[PDB]
Amino acid sequence: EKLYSPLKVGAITAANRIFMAPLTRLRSIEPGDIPTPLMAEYYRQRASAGLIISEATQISAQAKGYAGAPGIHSPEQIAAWKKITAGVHAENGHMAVQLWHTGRISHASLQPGGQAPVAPSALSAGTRTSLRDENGQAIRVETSMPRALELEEIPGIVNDFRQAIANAREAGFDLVELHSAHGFLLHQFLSPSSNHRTDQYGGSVENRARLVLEVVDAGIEEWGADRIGIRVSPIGTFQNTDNGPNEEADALYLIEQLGKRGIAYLHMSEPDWAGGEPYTDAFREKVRARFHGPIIGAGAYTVEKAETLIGKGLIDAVAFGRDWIANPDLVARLQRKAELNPQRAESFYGGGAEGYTDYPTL
Ligand SMILES: Cc1cc2nc3c(=O)[nH]c(=O)nc-3n(C[C@H](O)[C@H](O)[C@H](O)COP(=O)(O)O)c2cc1C
Repeated sequence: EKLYSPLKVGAITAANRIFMAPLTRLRSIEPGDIPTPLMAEYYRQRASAGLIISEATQISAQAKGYAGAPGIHSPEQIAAWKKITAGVHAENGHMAVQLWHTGRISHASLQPGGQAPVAPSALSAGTRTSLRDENGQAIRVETSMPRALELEEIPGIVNDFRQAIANAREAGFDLVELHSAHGFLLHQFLSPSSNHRTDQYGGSVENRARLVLEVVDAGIEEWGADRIGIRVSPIGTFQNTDNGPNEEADALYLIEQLGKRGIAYLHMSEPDWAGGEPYTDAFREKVRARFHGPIIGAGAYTVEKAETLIGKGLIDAVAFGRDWIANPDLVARLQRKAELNPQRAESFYGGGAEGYTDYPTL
């Protein structure tokens, strides 16, 4: 029954330990990347989660890499998100917004002026992103060759994250999750494989972690450390982007830096679901010694794996992804040991209510 006990996460208190991982569903209105009342119903159905982490959300127009993914930089996006957050809070839910810059995982057709996406270095992501075809449905297309960010542009990236954090507060979100994982811009700077810069944002691990820590510091000054969460995937390979040959020592450095700032939480995307060997207990203990706030584990999790790790004090909560897609009352189903609805993966991305808001409760 430890999974169902409250947990203080920053400035709020989650009602339980069963969190909803960020889940890109690509159902926003285009043009504008505007959240919809359908998305509002989708998140309202899952308000029983201790903490809802929204789908990844653009901090700016340049940050767009997925067609149909929402933003939170324009006034109409802010107004739409405010309706979504108010609905979750009315059902005693709590919600954070995941802010991302896709970086090199993007397509030129989605960028301002149709130009090349930006990245720490001009290196192809070697993977695909999702566009929308003539019918409006999601299609996979290889990512465009990115442009190396000039040193002069980096303060603009930090200001885009800061403004999005201020926008998140105006839209009524409880917390912010910086998306520093899964091969996107913040992770691209962290990884030695994707960061070949020779200025103070490349090379050493403190240089590779400089940008993300400047964003954390800007978020602390903008709103407060108890409002800033961060998601990392520092061990393994995600979307053809590995963490370099010194991944364990580089992960512990970044985590220690985040731990000193006393941020809201650390959300770790583990290599299990991505096809990799899981964390050892020795590594989790090294993480716990360097990060004191709540730790959220995600990726190929089960209730038994969550209860064991929480019992050992290695993590404080678990974030489920696909199980929340198909089960709007996942907390009640897990508590009552009930079976879960089958997942309809063909309707994960794009489309409308089908495979989105039409999953039944118990
Ligand atoms: C449809 C789908 C969309 C996802 N979108 C995001 C996202 O926007 N941001 C992110 O950090 N992870 C994203 N992920 C990864 C999940 O958040 C999480 O790492 C993973 O799904 C958890 O493993 P689980 O599904 O077995 O519980 C997504 C996963 C799926 C299946």
